[PDB]
Amino acid sequence: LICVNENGGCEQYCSDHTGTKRSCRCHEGYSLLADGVSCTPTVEYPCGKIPILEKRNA
Amino acid sequence: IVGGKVCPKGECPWQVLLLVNGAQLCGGTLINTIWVVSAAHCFDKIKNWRNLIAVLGEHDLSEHDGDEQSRRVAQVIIPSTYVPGTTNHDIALLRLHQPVVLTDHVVPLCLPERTFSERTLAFVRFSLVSGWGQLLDRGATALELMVLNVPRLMTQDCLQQSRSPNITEYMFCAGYSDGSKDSCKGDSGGPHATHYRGTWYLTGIVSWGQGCATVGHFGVYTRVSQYIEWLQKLMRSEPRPGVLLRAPFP
Ligand SMILES: Oc1c(-c2cc3cnccc3[nH]2)cnn1-c1ccccc1
Ligand SMILES: [Ca+2]
Ligand SMILES: [Cl-]
Ligand SMILES: [Cl-]
Repeated sequence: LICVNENGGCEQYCSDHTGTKRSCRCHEGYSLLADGVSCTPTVEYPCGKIPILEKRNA
Repeated sequence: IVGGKVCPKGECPWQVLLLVNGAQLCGGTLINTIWVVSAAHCFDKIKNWRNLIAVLGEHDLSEHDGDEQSRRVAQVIIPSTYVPGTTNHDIALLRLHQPVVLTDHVVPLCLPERTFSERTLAFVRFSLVSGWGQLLDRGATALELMVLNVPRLMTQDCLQQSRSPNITEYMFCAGYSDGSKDSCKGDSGGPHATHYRGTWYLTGIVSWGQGCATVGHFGVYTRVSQYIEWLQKLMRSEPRPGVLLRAPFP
């Protein structure tokens, strides 16, 4: 997998590494899941999420 | 904002209102608890830097509902490459005197990594632009926060479809050429926000140019991706005396 294509399968940020290697990363206030691609909030008010809407569907 | 709709209260929680002596100046975008991104040109005419206020959690300007948070602006940082009264490098980073408190009504927009922004976000067609700007060319400003979905154009296409300052690598075009829908005076500095896989990111800043919702023309936005590294470095730096700071770019 490569970052330029389909975001390397990452939900958020992506880094290419030496080889057929890729690492996904997450913004502050998020953590990476064991799938190695998904990001989950770690705080109450993570960036780029709309509380009244997140609640609306919770 | 021309041809938009009211942003339901709390659905644009990163939106900032900038005031000078209590008067509407510009918009901005909250990117963390003490940092706001706006447009350089907003500060072209500022005489007394100490009269600058940022308001978070604002919605309806006619009332006070208790969700609003006002802060003094401690620093206004502008790139060295910005020339007053022009369009290129139209970006400013503002340091608040005290952090805002995150709430259901006050939340930062994510400042993306450059690579992500360039490789992925830049290809998301539609994005949201917001503000309390003019509702019409030569019209009154909005009392309630407005929002508009605009499509992004490749610069080549922008130029082709247009019928003026250049469109540089530090800009992009978005909107409509039919004079129905645009950002407008009073909106400058505000966010152009892009959704990807359940999260919103800062991709542009409402800049300026020739008329608002002028037939044959598109809106011009500062291309935030060009500035990520510049912004990040500044956010890691200590404040300096005196509000205005010109910082080398790149
Ligand atoms: O921001 C503006 C505009 C403006 C026009 C326009 C068109 N389309 C989109 C955005 C736009 N902004 C005009 N004057 N100022 C201004 C100048 C000095 C300080 C604060 C504001
Ligand atoms: Ca209010
Ligand atoms: Cl420093
Ligand atoms: Cl000063």
